[PDB]
Amino acid sequence: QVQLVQSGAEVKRPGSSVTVSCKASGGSFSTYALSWVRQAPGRGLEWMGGVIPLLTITNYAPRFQGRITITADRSTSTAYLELNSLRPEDTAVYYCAREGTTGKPIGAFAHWGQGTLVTVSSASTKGPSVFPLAPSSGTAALGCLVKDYFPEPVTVSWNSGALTSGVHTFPAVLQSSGLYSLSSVVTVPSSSLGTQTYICNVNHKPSNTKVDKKVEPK
Amino acid sequence: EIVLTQSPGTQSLSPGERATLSCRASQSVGNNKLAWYQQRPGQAPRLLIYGASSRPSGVADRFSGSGSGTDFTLTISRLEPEDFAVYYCQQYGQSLSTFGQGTKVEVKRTVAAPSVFIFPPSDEQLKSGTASVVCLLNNFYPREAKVQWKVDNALQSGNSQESVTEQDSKDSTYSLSSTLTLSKADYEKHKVYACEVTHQGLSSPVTKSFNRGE
Amino acid sequence: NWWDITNWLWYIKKKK
Ligand SMILES: CCC(=O)OC[C@H](COP(=O)(O)OCC[N+](C)(C)C)OC(=O)CC
Repeated sequence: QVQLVQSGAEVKRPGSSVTVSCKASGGSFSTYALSWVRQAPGRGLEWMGGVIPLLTITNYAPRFQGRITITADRSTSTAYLELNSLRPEDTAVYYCAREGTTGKPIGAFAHWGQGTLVTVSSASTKGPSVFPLAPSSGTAALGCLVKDYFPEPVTVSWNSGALTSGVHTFPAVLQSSGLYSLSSVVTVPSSSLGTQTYICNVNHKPSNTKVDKKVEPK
Repeated sequence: EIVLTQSPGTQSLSPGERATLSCRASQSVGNNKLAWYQQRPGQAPRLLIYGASSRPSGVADRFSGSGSGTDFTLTISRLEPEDFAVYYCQQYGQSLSTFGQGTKVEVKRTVAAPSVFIFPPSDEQLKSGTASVVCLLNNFYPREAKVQWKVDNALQSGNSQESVTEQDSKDSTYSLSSTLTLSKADYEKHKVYACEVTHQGLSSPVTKSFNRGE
Repeated sequence: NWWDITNWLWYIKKKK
């Protein structure tokens, strides 16, 4: 079976260049078209360009022509995307995708890599503070504010994963500082507030922040 | 460049319903080189249809494609729970391949007004020199809602951010949070912090507020 | 159409 495996997430400074790799196994690397497609906030999927390795021919979307190089190394069945002069609007998940076959190629993209998050930013790695959102005031809401971290992602669980019903963990927001914040909330019976313990478990691998915050009434 | 328009960009449908999704091209797509993809949150896209109407083995036969020239349709004969997702069309009839903006097929359910909660900043945070105030709009449907912050009755702008969850897999609602942030000194200059919420399920706006320090 | 090149390659490789 064809499998495409991409390189890991990148943080890149504005104005720099990024290289993402995509290693293929199964099927014929040389005679099938490999493309790069990105998924940037507000912009759905966007086809950037592709290469046919045997011919060393590329085809770039005009929006990227002048800023992109796609190459293929037949010896390792690996394709590469270079994107230059990076801007914040290039923050996106970048996928490589290979056309399907019936065999006879079909043009359309049947095989996809897992994606590579590229974040274009001047921020430095930072672990978050974790602040309680105390229940107050027959349902209560409570939560945790995971504030000022960089880069993505943060994961949050409640009660070590035992509590999932009624949990909502929001997408991160990007603040004016270039740091992220997110909140995670849960609703519970008001009567349970005296007796049950609610702890948010926050994990930010890049900063090694691993915090378990007990959220209690004020 | 061929521009592909997918309208409407969202469809709210019931489980078991038939869905038909339009993809219209600004000029004819050569040799009907039109594909459809499904994408769920947190996953790569998946090919459903190629060549306007061909289906890869492995793809469920409840998906079918039709159309030619500039007018293409994806039909889902009967929506299964896993079919609520975003669907993109793509043309590859010219060297410059392009995608439509996608159509999100979401689960239609009864209207539910948000439950609204407000949270003052924690003591912990205040000690660091900043104050974040959070407003939660919980478990509402449909997705459209508006929140505004008023501080001593003055409408705020530019000091808050918000985000919204994906549709809940168990009750098909949405939730939204908004965070107002000020320096501790500025937080301490004001008394009343309020968030005001508008939604199709509310006959008039709902305000939740607190007085700083109580 | 660049998207047809690999189909042509497949046909050549067959014929062959
Ligand atoms: C995880 C990515 C990866 O492994 O990339 C392998 C190389 C990375 O390139 P480089 O940093 O050795 O510099 C080469 C100069 N450049 C980037 C302008 C080509 O990728 C390539 O060599 C692609 C041609």
